[PDB]
Amino acid sequence: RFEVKKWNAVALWAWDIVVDNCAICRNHIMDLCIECQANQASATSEECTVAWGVCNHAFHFHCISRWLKTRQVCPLDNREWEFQKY
Amino acid sequence: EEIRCRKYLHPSSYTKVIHECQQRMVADHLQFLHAECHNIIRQEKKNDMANMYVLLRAVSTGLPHMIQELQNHIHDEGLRATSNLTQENMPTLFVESVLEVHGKFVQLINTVLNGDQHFMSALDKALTSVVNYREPKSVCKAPELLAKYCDNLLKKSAKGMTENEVEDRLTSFITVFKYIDDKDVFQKFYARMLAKRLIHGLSMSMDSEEAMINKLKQACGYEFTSKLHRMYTDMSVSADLNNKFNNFIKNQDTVIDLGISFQIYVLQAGAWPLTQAPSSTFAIPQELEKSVQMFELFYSQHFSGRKLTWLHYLCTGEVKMNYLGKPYVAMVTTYQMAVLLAFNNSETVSYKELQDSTQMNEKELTKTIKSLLDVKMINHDSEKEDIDAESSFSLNMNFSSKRTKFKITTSMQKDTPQEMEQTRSAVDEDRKMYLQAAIVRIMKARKVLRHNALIQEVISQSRARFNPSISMIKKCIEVLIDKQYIERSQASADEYSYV
Amino acid sequence: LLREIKNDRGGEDPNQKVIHGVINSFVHVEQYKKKFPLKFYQEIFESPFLTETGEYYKQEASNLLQESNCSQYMEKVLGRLKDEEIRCRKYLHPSSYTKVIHECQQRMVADHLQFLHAECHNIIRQEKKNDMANMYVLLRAVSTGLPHMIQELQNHIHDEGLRATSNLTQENMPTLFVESVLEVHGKFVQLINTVLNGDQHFMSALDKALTSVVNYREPKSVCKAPELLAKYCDNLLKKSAKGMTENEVE
Ligand SMILES: [Zn+2]
Ligand SMILES: [Zn+2]
Ligand SMILES: [Zn+2]
Repeated sequence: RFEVKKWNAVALWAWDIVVDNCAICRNHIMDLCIECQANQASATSEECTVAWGVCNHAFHFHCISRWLKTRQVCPLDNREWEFQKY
Repeated sequence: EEIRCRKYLHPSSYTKVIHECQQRMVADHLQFLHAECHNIIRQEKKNDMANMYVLLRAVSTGLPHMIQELQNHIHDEGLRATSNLTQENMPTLFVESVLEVHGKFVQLINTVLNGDQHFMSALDKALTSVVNYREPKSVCKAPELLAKYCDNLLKKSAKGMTENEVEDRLTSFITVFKYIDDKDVFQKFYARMLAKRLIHGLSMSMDSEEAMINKLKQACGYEFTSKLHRMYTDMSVSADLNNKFNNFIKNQDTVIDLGISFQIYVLQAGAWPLTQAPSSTFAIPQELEKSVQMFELFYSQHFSGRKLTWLHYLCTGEVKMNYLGKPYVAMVTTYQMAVLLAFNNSETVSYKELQDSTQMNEKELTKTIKSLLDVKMINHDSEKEDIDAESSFSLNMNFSSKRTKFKITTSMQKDTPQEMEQTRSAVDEDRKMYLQAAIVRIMKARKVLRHNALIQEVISQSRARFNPSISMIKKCIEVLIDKQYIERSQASADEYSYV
Repeated sequence: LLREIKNDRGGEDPNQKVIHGVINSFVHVEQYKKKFPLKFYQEIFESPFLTETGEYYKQEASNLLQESNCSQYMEKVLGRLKDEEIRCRKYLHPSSYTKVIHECQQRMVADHLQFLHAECHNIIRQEKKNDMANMYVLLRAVSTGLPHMIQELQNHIHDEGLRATSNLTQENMPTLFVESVLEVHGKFVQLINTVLNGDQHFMSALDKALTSVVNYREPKSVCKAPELLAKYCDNLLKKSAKGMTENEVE
């Protein structure tokens, strides 16, 4: 019986930023965040506010706040995240 | 004469006396010294040449002829030391042959020729054509030769030269690289050789590659090694990436079963020379299917907006061939790894049985069995052992080699001329890309130039990159005509204008 | 007459010598008129021609988007717009060269700015140099086509220079910071000069975008660039034995 153990693997990474799309939540920024995509009745469908920053990238407020728990760096550009608007 | 002049004349007359002295003994006899000036360099009479050099230094028109005579002789000396190079150890010989010529001539110019800059510049001009020994109606192999020479020393070797030995060897290698006139050709070739030294781990040491890259950056600026430095950065951080993903498995609610822990080598597609040349829709195994999705799901957690392109033609691994008297371990590429799952599924297998298994192209499918029939791991049960539409075979149990570990190595670390010609064409494509940039920018300055002035300065501007062909440049105007960017003048094709 | 032009646009070739003489006849009659020699040419032929080609290229543009994406729709538009540089040059009086070309753009690029600008963003972020030139010439003639690609290129450079000047190693921070911005400037000046004709309106976008990445102040801190460039000038003008010849320094 043949059994595979090692899988020495290479995968190229690139950029896939489609326009007006939540980069973390992998959907439109105007829609609900992936945390709010499930159990939509629990959410009020408003707290997914379009965040902004000096990096000039738009996400829902649940994205970066969840992201800030892991690292304090913007995902698209490897610099520290800020809030500039609402 | 000066000692005579010191004890008699005023100090203000010291220069005029000895200048008119040289005006009547080495300026009148300038042609007489020029007679054996060719002979005195060919014979390389050291002390005689210096006395000739000292007198010719004072002559306002006595040195440049001597500069040319040394330049031709160094050109004559350099060609002789590179013609008789053997075909076997050519990359080691060619670099050392230039260094032997360059080393003694630097030793010649610095010691007995008083280290004159023009004589040093004469060596730079003469040796530049020597190292670029382009045979007529052919291509210069020097960028590939320096690529091979750097790759030969950078691989781990059975001889195993010491770590400190490479650094002094590489320092002299930069001096040869300073005269190559085809730095872009070396860049693409070295990038591919850096790849085969990085994915397969076939490198002398990690810091040796960093030292080698940094020395290149000290020689051709930063934009020349930016892609290579990005390759080194990704290959170095990839150790932390696999540990970071291993934390993600422990960070999951449920345990996930898979093969060994991943050793993924995520590389930046923008700068790496790897390209999705094959278009085969190679399916991953069902055993391996959930393994990919877990890493893909993880990659969206710790990165964002990435959308990996899963390279497969450089993906390798192992498999346990549990059919023999004792367990065997073999390093296997993933193209030949997936077709082995057919053997575990059913010993009887045809060519069309693999069509609905891997969904790969017929050339890569042929290469998998071609890498299996020569190693006698499998046995082609058909009467004819060549390729055919049926291709009925099974597992050759006769393989009982004493080695407990053996790779299934394909033609990696070899240089097939098909992709090298593509890479050479890709270099020429990069040559065309930069040539158009200089042409419009030159037109962006004055908007009216003649053909000769436009041609000449692009050679000067791109001298540090390559030697652009005039026909190659003339194509770039035609493309900008087609793209309505440049406009030659109707009154004279010599002049050019703006669209 | 338009039926032999519509058929000419359909692939076949009628007698262009017959066609050109007939169209030139519409203006040669008024050669004795003192004022408006093309008045009969316009009110009888040009206005029906512009209306007919208005309803055909609007029909043709809508016929192309059904089975073609933006990467190949723009290729066919220059294919039609190159034929129009040839078609009217041998079928019409030369005074109507611009208006037929201008109206042709009004049905293929000017009426599909919503589709082009939607796909304008994805061209820049994937650096398709071959297909970016096709988008530039289409949007050059439209009075409002250029000022959207300017924003996309600026927001791409500002998103790219920040990538190259991020997570710098403290070992050689000044040299890494200066050479990162230089190559982002070096690459995109090459990209603008080659693909986007070296247009002046794009250099201002690149200049403004590089102003943001250099003056990208850290949170609750001050911009490190004016100090870093001072340390870069020190790192090469100093008496150092790490090569750095006089020609190299200058
Ligand atoms: Zn989101
Ligand atoms: Zn939400
Ligand atoms: Zn950002």
